[PDB]
Amino acid sequence: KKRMPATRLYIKDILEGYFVKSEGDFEPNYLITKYARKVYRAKIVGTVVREPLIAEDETYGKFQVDDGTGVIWVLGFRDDTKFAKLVRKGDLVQVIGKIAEWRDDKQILVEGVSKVHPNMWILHRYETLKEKIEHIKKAKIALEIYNQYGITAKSKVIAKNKGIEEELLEVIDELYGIMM
Amino acid sequence: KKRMPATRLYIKDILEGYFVKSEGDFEPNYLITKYARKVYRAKIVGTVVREPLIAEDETYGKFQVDDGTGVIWVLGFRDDTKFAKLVRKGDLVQVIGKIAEWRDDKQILVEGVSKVHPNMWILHRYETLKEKIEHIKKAKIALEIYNQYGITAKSKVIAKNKGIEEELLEVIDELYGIMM
Amino acid sequence: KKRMPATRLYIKDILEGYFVKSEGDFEPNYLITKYARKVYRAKIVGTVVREPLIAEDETYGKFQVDDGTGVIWVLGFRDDTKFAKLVRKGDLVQVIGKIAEWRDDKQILVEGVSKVHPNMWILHRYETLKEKIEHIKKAKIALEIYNQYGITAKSKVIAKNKGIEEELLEVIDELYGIMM
Amino acid sequence: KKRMPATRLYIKDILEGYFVKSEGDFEPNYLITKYARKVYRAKIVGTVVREPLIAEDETYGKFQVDDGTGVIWVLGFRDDTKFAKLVRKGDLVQVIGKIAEWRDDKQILVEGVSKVHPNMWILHRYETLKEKIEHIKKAKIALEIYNQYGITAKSKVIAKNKGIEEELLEVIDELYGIMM
Amino acid sequence: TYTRKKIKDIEAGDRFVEVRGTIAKVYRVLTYDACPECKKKVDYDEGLGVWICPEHGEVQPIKMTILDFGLDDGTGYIRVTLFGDDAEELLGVSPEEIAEKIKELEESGLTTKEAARKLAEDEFYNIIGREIVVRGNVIEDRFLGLILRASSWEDVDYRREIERIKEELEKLGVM
Amino acid sequence: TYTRKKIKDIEAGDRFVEVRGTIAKVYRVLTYDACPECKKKVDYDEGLGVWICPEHGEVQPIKMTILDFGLDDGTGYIRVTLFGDDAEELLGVSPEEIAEKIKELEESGLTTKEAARKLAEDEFYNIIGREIVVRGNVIEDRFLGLILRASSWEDVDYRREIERIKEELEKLGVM
Amino acid sequence: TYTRKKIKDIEAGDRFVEVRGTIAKVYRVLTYDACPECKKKVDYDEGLGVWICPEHGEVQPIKMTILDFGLDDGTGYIRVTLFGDDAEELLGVSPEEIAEKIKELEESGLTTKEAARKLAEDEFYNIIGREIVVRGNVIEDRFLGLILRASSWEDVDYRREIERIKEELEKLGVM
Amino acid sequence: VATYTRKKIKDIEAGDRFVEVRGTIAKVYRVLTYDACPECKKKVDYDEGLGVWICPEHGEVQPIKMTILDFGLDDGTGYIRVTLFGDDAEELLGVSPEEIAEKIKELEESGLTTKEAARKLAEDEFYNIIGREIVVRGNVIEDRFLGLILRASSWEDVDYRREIERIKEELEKLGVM
Amino acid sequence: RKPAVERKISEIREEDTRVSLIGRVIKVDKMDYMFWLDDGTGVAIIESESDLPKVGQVVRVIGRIIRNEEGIHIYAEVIQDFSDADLEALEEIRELERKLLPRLEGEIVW
Amino acid sequence: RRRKPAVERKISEIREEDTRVSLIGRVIKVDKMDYMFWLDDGTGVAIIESESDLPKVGQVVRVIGRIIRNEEGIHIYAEVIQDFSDADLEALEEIRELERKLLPRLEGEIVW
Amino acid sequence: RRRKPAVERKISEIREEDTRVSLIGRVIKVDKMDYMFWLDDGTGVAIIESESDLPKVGQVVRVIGRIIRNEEGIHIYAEVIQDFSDADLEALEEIRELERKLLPRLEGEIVW
Amino acid sequence: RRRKPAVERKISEIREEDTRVSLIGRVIKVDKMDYMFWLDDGTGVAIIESESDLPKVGQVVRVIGRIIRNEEGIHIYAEVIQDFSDADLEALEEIRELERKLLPRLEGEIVW
Ligand SMILES: [Zn+2]
Ligand SMILES: [Zn+2]
Ligand SMILES: [Zn+2]
Ligand SMILES: [Zn+2]
Repeated sequence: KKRMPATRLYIKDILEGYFVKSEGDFEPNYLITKYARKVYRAKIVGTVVREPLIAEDETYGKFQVDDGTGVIWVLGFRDDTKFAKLVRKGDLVQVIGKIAEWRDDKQILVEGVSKVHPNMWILHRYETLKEKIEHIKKAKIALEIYNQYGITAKSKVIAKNKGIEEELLEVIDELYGIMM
Repeated sequence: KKRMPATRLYIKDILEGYFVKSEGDFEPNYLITKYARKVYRAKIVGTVVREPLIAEDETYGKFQVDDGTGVIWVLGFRDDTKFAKLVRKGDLVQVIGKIAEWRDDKQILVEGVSKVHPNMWILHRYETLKEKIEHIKKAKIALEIYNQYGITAKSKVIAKNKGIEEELLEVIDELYGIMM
Repeated sequence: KKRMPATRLYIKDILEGYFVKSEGDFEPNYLITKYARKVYRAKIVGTVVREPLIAEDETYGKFQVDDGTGVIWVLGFRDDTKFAKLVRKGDLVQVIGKIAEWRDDKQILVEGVSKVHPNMWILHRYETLKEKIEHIKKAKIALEIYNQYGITAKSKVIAKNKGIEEELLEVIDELYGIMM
Repeated sequence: KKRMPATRLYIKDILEGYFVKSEGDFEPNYLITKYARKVYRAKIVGTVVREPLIAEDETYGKFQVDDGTGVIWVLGFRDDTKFAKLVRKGDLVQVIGKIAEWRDDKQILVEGVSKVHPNMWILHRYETLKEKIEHIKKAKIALEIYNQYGITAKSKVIAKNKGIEEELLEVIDELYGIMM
Repeated sequence: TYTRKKIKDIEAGDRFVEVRGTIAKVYRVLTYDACPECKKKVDYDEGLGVWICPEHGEVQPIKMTILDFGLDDGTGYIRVTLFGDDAEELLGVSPEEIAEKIKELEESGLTTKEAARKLAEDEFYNIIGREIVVRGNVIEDRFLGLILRASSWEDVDYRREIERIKEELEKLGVM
Repeated sequence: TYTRKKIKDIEAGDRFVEVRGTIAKVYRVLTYDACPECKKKVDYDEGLGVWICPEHGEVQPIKMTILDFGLDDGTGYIRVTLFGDDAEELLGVSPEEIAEKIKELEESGLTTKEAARKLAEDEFYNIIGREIVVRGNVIEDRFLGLILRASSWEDVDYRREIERIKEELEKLGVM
Repeated sequence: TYTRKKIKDIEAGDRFVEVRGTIAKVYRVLTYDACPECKKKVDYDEGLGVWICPEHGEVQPIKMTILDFGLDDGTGYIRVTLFGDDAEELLGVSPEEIAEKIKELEESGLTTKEAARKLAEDEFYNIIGREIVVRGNVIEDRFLGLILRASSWEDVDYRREIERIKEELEKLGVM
Repeated sequence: VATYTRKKIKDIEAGDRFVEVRGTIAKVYRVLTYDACPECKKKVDYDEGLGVWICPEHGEVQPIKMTILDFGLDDGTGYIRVTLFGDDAEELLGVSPEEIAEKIKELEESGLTTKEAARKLAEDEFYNIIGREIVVRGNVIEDRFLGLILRASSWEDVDYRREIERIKEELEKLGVM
Repeated sequence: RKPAVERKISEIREEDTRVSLIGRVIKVDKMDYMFWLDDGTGVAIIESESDLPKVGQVVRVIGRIIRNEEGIHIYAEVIQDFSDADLEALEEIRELERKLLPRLEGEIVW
Repeated sequence: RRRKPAVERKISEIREEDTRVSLIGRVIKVDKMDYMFWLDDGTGVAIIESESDLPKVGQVVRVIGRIIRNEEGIHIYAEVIQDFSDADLEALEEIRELERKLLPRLEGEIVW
Repeated sequence: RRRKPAVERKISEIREEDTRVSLIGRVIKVDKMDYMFWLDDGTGVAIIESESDLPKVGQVVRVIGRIIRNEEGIHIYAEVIQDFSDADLEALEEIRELERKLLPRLEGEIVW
Repeated sequence: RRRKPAVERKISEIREEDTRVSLIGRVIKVDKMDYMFWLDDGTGVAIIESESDLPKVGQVVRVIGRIIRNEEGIHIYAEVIQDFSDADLEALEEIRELERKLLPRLEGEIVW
């Protein structure tokens, strides 16, 4: 039983990534952003802009979240509709959940929502910017290794001794194969 | 990239089975029936008894299935609602899908629906009975080995010699733990 | 022990009349509209456009009413603030109460507020137009009597035999003296 | 067009009086004290005890008045709030105004506030004591006559003959009507 | 059958009159005891300890509400009194509740009349501004003026009222 | 000279009357021109374009104040009119300031009486409740009732009133 | 001829294999040109501008269909590939319609594989859940594992399967 | 007194002591209650044959109910189980142990076992704490069946200026500011 | 809900509520929406809602019994064609399932 | 800055000077992802935007809302939505017509 | 509970049941270090706690305020101090005794 | 009709093409008869027109509002008002500056 950690993201990146849907049973769906970052779970902080819409028989519930770079729908089906009742218009929430696609528009399947203090919003901004910078630098370094040499055991050794994770090369390969 | 094959069941096996939902990301939810069978995907044959109720915005669509042992809910959310449109009340359908639990009542998340001929339904009953008999006798012959020693290397070797698949021992152990 | 009946008015007439403030104890405040009509109590039907504003210590309460011809504030002080809680935003209410002036802006001191059906709104329109026309005709007839003759004991007899109320000449003279 | 005069009272007489609110339009509210006195406008003299509390939007303004006998609220609503600004805590003021009731407690609706000197305050004490004594003796004279016949023509004539104002008979009649 | 008349022309002693109007004040609401057969006022005798209804012998008292309000229709103002279950329907509160509320107010040391007035003006103030049609007979009380003893009340039929106003305008000569 | 009189007993045509009381309402404050030496109204004659005082010939007018307010005593209510320097002493504002205030009020679109009432009820509201003694003559106006035209006023004296009410108390028979 | 085999025991390099199952997932629908004589892929030579078939010289190619889906029978999962007129018979749609639809999809800005997958998942989703018996050969693709290339498919024969399952029940030993 | 040390979830190993972790609550595993000594606040045993609770520090004592909370913490680089004891549990949840005991009793009266009642109570009533930022302190142990578990001594709410200072220092290390 | 159970018309049980029949049509009444079904052991008057079978078409019906004073008629809900069908296997499997279900469900424990 | 009353108008005659209007129509299409609905009363179709609430399809409503006039188009920003499902519309239009034909003349009569 | 009225007394007659005191008297000493001053009514001397205002020697003053009864002494928690430099104290005393004489009888008589 | 994000902007820097803006300021004047308030953040004053709710005077707020631009003038129609009274403003402006100077360069790096 392994659970993958959630990454703090800009809504623009969620709305501009490529959604990769798994075909096997023992693999989950994921999303590859514009700068070769695999994400399993998203975690965003933003303002609720509209009153939540709950079906008459409480089979589902949704609300919109805005943070400054995009506006995204947050959904909950069956028994997760309870989460859609914890918030109201004008709140400053933090939402953690998976990523799903419906009618060529990305959406978040909610796992948790909770109000925060404005200082938490400022932490979200600082920490997400730093987390973007670090990975941008690492991907820029690894892209040259991928292009000059390719996918070999010796290339893996080069990536090992250069301080770049092994999986990043495979992520770059998948991004190339999906963008071709 | 491996898909666990769907297994054929009676409705009653699903209704009073035990729903085990996984916690890791790389493991799917499953069901353990009364007589210690692990089921991933249900594959049932039966007649429809009521009109398909589909939301006007076609977010959700569900209908009832009956064959002679119970009444089960077949559901489809977001994109899958198209399947709920393929059926009309009164005919025999084969439904293949996953298993999920909502408000202490089992239900099937649809993956495919097809209209079919009654002789296929009788062949379905034949296949269900055959699959039930073989596994019930295998569980009977594995109960002695389980109650003899437990999960040990010697027990695994003797079970292999007797021709009993290994995973039955662990399935029995998990069912025994769930009982208490 | 006499109470003067309430008249059904357009908000424009309330906002464009002359407010006459009594000086004695045994006379109430009143308002003379542009066509020589004395009104003691107003009775209007219209839409609440904003959520009521109630002071933190429930000293007073107010809300705005719109009917298509003007927008007027409705107030309640001390224990009449209870009325300000019977309505919310968007309702179609009927308000009965006295007329008051504050900072050269007419306002209604509420005595009762109650919801109505849209057909009541249509009755309000029909009835207010019909009862405006009658008084317009009567004032137009009495104005000539006032202008040609004035206030004489024989002018009262002429107005009596012409079918015009006696007080109408007096209110016409008061209007002339106030707007001169 | 008649401004019938204000009367001079102790604070306890106002607090322990009987508030009679009128129902007709052409009649004002009034007070009937314990010893059968009809009061329309109070005129008190006393020192202010605490700071004048005034709303920031200057809709209402109220303060406390003390003279050694009780605590009375002096209020001003809408346009009258200017008076609440004329006073500072710790001085002796003469307050003239009407009496009204809010949450089973008597209060004075202000009509005029003026700073005063202690010697006119002892003059106030002199005048209120003298008027109280005079009305007490008149009421004592009228008690037996009321208990003799009631309100009849003969009783009215004899009261006129010996010099009792007629309205006292009605005042004690209403007092008896409301005590039961 | 009943006759529709404007409040301006209501005269004392007239019978079977119907009036359309708006509720402008709530005077009183209270309860008392009546016969369980004829729904008529019964007298409880202290020396006999029983209720006597002199067409009914001895009967068990039942609760009946009296509602006392005022009706206004642009041309006048008239007092109206409703009896029994009609007041229960208009207020929407069962008579036992009014009885227990007035009892609770009386336990505070307040007289019957004062408790009734406070109950009317502190709990049933939300019916002011309601548009209705009442039916009954008018009487002349020497202390109150004209009073309309309602037998039944109903809600307004708006289409008929629009028809009446249109007829009046046609008589006036615009339509 | 001047004789004391109770407000209840004031009748039309009475002369040389002084009362003591409290200001209960201010009606109006105005100014107008008058002869600078005899204090009488001067007419701006359109035939000559000059201010004439028809008892001393041509004069140059000066402004003076008129103030109408209300006095109360506990036994009745009367209207009182003060003239000229008395109003300036009572208020503390020189007549020219009232003059510019009136003309600014009129320039907004208000008549002379409207400006007078607005000025009285907006800026001179602070004299209400003060004790005063008024001395003058009672006149009757057909549409206004009794007006005690005051020749002069003074702050109320305290020792004289205390001794007067003391001798009234002795007449009562307490001491 | 053809030999019956269970999916549990399917191994690479096997030939003439018969399987029975139900459709569980549809992957791809595509069309491409082939020779009108041997129905084989033809190379569009850039230097010649024509479709050469290096077994019959220059020929005019015709469109033919390829389908990729998945079969399951309760013991395993196998990806299968269907060719030509068999796909047209199974789907019921003439190949030129599929060609027109796939060009329409790719005109919106999608590649060949994206258009094929979208067309499969958006229009031909109604064939899954239906039974089918396939005959073909097992191949190993380096990226996808086992693929059963079906030469032909024919509908399940109910009586033959019933007698097979009855004889397997006899092997079990119930009758 | 030993001081606590900040450490990323990524590189913590079994057997470490005095570890401080900042994160977001990502799942609520269990909430339970059980009896303990009213003096030393320790696990006491109720004996059926003796009918009493025995504290092997004070003898016989009257039991007091205290709650245990079991949840999961996530901070962008890993995921770890955390267990809270006693007072901190009802401080975080806001519900006294008596109510939790009563609710578990009502759930078990429906025929559910202890584990199922605890899980249903956690997932049906205390689901609103998911998504909350906290900073926990404790010792990390390795359970043979569950993996790493952080047993917490105390918890506190974050501190938005210190964290901004840390992020600024790390950005300075990267070389942008 | 109650699953549908299949029997013969001659073996209808008072305790049972929902019925499944396979039978032969002999007659139909349009005005009352009746029609007759024969399963080889008896004839049942069953009430189709709006559909109407044809003579020569073997019919399977899923319905509910209406045991009133008016007679024994089935509140039919589902009507289907079984004219291209075998049933000897149907009685075979029904008797097989009936014979081995009670011991099979009692076999094993926990 | 007194707020203007809702000038009641038909869709086809929304003049340029209007800043707030009050329409009556029946809903013909609702879009929940964008929170919009199309109002149709016979003489036109208006794309009414909503903030938080939407009506159902097929019911008659009365909408009080502002005007947003940019190059993107002209769409009514609904502020108050009321359910006028069972109101007599023919009587309403008759009284609107009669009021329009009478009131401008009535104000002219009488003088000072 | 409503606020209590004020009771006026002398220094030598400060009753234990009295709550708030109004006193008229003479300043003889003022200490600014502790914000204190001594007030003399003639029959005694009382220590008065001034909050922020301080009188002058030669100014006879009236103080309304609160009494504080502790083990250290008897001091008046003053609330308001006012100038009575000019005053008829004898008239005040005579009306006080006259009121104390007649008011208790006045209330008793006249039943209902 | 995609929903636009609230483009965070200073009062003095509001462009012509903006349709929705998010401001942070402190209130200096509130008018309850007309339901308006004045927002002042240091570089300008903006007349924010509320719909149903008003803030107090002197507290810091954050206002997300739709901009209405007619010949009458420019005024922000507040939609969401949040209380930012105890927020860290200096750190907020620092992070806004850092993001503004860094992010445009970041997107250019890497290719396909
Ligand atoms: Zn009876
Ligand atoms: Zn002269
Ligand atoms: Zn060829
Ligand atoms: Zn212990």
